Amino acid sequence: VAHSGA
Amino acid sequence: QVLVPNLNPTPENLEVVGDGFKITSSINLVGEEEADENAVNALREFLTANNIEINSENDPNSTTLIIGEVDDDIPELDEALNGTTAENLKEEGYALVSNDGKIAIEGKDGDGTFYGVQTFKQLVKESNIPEVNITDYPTVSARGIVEGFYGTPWTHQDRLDQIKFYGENKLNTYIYAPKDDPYHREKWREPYPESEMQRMQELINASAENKVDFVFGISPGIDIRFDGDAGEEDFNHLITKAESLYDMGVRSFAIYWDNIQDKSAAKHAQVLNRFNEEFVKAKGDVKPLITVPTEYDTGAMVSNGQPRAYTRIFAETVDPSIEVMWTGPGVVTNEIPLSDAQLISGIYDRNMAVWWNYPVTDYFKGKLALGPMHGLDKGLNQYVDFFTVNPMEHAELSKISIHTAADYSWNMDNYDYDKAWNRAIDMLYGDLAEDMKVFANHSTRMDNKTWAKSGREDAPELRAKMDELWNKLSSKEDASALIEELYGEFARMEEACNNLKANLPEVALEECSRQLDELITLAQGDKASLDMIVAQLNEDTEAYESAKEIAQNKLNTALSSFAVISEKVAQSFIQEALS
Ligand SMILES: *[C@@H]1O[C@H](CO)[C@@H](O)[C@H](O)[C@H]1NC(C)=O
Repeated sequence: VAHSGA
Repeated sequence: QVLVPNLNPTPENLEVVGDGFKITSSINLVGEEEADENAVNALREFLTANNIEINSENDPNSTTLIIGEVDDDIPELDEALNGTTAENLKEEGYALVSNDGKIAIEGKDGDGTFYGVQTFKQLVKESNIPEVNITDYPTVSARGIVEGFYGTPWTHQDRLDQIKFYGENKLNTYIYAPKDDPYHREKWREPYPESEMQRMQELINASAENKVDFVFGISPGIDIRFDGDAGEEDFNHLITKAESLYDMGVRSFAIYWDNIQDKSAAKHAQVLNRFNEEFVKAKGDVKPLITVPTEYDTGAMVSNGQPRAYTRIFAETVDPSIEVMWTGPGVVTNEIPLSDAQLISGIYDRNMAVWWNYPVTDYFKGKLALGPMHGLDKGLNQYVDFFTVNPMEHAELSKISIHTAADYSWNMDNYDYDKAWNRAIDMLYGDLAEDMKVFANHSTRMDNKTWAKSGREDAPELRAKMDELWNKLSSKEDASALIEELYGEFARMEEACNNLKANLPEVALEECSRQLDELITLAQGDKASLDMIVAQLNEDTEAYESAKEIAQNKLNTALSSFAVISEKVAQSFIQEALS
């Protein structure tokens, strides 16, 4: 939603 | 005698063959009826801007400029190249020769002629040009930017400015894929409204004008259906959408599968191949289809040296002509060593494409990423033939990092990240370059403390002096010379940042103003930190407690401000001194 990854 | 100015990218072969000369106030232009229309336009704009009229009838007392492609039959060009040729160079290459009052540009193709003009534009200062023999060409055949970050998409004016910037730095690729554009992803089936289509047309036109391949990306992986009539219909939605952009002039397409729940590797690859056959190949003037798989970093792609299920199936199925992108060893990561590209290129039996997540900052928005390409192996072109960086939502300051990406992908083996970083700031900032270096130097390292880490360390030379100071103190050596040196650096950080706040144009200033404020705060806190060291040394309690409170005040401001900068250097020094 706001960035990739965890 | 005239010097070769800062050039970007670094041309492969350059020799100075003379003292230089001044270009007359009016020039003979030769070969422009046959030469690449975009190259000539670039040349015309430059000439107009620098007050150089073009003669209507040949005049032997004025400089002569000859321009053209290998494949134009213009002998007056071959004469002025003087045995130098672009014939044997790779696509996009060129030859440039300035000697004895003549400048000759010969492109391997038109892209090459345009790039020849860009180098010409960089060589001329106040009408003076060095006399040089250049042959030049790119290491990586596709070079540019993927606008694929999360958060506020670039504006129309941002993108037009970026496109002019790419052309000037010989970047030939721009991928339109903003995550938060509703029609790119969330609502990929829906047509762009008429006015948005007009903005598209503008970007396409500007791209062609600057030799940039506009790649139209689409991200249907959230809710696309693969089977039966639904799969038909969904597939035809991709066709309809790509068609409407084709019909405006787009000749590159990307279909992306990153960050989605559905991991049907075979179905993803089947969609690609089908689009490759019914669209890319059918059209016949469309470039190779680009993609990113749902597993797109080595960590997610590979397990104990062998590909995971999704990756293995996807590699097995995906057509060989399709470009496949990957981010390197992690999503945001320090390095792409040669051995990582070797592993992945091996799984895909092809040359790879990189989606490099720097300077993107969507995962840690408080910091600017203002350093050079760093950690990317200089032999990477052996397994990679397509290179793109993911920029920040801040278009203006992304230019610093992109500048260095132009150099690294054009002339890879010669790339020196510190020299390229310095050159970027010098070329972009002018009178303010020295001060911008001081500020940017503290803002090169991205580290969200968990999974995301990349970029050159923050101000390493300063960190070394700080480290050195703690050593001189805990082994009670005389530290006083280092302490004066360090007061100068902290004063300088503050001086420079105040100068930027006062003198930067709006377009840069509105992107970094909060981070400038932050580095001034930290500099002030570093200064009080030294006052603390000095007063403890002087056994002065009054001075120590006063300096200590001021140091804590500065750190408290930085800890609770949105802006983040110099975490491990200017910031940490204050934390270190409070122990
Ligand atoms: C995941 O990583 C970056 C950083 O958050 C993000 O901008 C991008 O859209 C994602 N995709 C890829 C392929 O890196």
